[PDB]
Amino acid sequence: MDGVHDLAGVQGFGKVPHTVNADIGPTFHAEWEHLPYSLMFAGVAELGAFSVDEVRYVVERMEPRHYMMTPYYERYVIGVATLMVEKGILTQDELESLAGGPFPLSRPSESEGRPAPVETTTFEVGQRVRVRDEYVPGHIRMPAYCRGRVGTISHRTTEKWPFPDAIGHGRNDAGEEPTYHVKFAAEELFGSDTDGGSVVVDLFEGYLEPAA
Amino acid sequence: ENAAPAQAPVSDRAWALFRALDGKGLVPDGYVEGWKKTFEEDFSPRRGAELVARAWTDPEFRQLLLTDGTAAVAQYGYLGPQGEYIVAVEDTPTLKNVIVCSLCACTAWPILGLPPTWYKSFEYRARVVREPRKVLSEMGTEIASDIEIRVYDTTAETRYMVLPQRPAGTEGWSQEQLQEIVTKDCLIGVAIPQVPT
Ligand SMILES: [Fe+3]
Ligand SMILES: [Mg+2]
Ligand SMILES: [Mg+2]
Ligand SMILES: [Mg+2]
Repeated sequence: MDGVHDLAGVQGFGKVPHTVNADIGPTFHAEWEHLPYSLMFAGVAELGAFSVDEVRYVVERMEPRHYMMTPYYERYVIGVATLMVEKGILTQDELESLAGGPFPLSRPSESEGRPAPVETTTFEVGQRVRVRDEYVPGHIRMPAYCRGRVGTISHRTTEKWPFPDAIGHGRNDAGEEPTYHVKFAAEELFGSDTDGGSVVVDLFEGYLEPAA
Repeated sequence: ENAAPAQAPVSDRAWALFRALDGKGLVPDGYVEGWKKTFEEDFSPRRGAELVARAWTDPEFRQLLLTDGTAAVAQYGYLGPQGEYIVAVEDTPTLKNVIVCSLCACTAWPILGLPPTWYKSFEYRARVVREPRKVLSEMGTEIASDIEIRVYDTTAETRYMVLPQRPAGTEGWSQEQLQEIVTKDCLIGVAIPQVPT
């Protein structure tokens, strides 16, 4: 999904709000901040109501201005609440009644997702690959900066995982794939307008094709 | 008009989500309290610092950490949520590694700790992939042009830690002494370990 969450490469932001080894304070800066991840784990591991991938996608589905003005942990309160409503566990009415006011949610998905691709290639370290030039309106773990770009395989994982574009929609056809550390030259991704060297993206096999 | 939507205070929303689920019997006794303690007290960059100090003083462990990071971390018992498939990436005299999750905040939680606000910021997520040398410079870390910067974007299930170079002036230090100079920011890659004057 080509949402505002796909931030890598966006220009116009200021300084990162940190200098090295500065005090970051406690893990949680407010008494509620442990709730979004704890209740996410209740949903995934105790209730079996959704996957972690569905949590990433529901946050991507926040209305774009809402995403941009919401602090990180609050986005996950909103996302987990949204999934509880969508899965039929909670109602928005009871959330708003308990909260004492408005509790707007992420927007409905506009894609049913897609299955793990049937035709893929096992790549080896050192091979040249291109990121498939494809547009996916639902969840995908491919940042747009690498779509269509060529890089080299530095690692093939020794484990396999469900394809995000299916499991992030709760589909039954996510299969399993390994992922690949694909190293891109900085100039492949941003031409002359970069000061870096290389970028390594960890890409599911189903996002890749042989280069040429 | 681009205005924000009306919202109840976030604390009220987050506790409403808790109470809605808890009141239905869906949240075990002590469950969110248990996770809070794990997040605060167990998931910690002191673990990644222990791994770095071991690698610096034990060439066999260094090789294992760099070839099978999951197995190396498992010897210490530090595998966990958001830290099951671990890859450690080695800095060298010509290479500086830096980690980000441009799409969200993905981090090797058990051995780096939960990510800090700055790492989750839109500024870091947008900028470090494109201009890591300037971002590090602004953060207080100068990386010379003779060094390639390599940014790892945590887009799948690999969870990374940086193995920084060991600084001069630490020859013969104990693992405990070495651990102290390996900070969270050294494990993420935006800092280089510092030795006191
Ligand atoms: Fe993330
Ligand atoms: Mg975009
Ligand atoms: Mg209403
Ligand atoms: Mg055919």
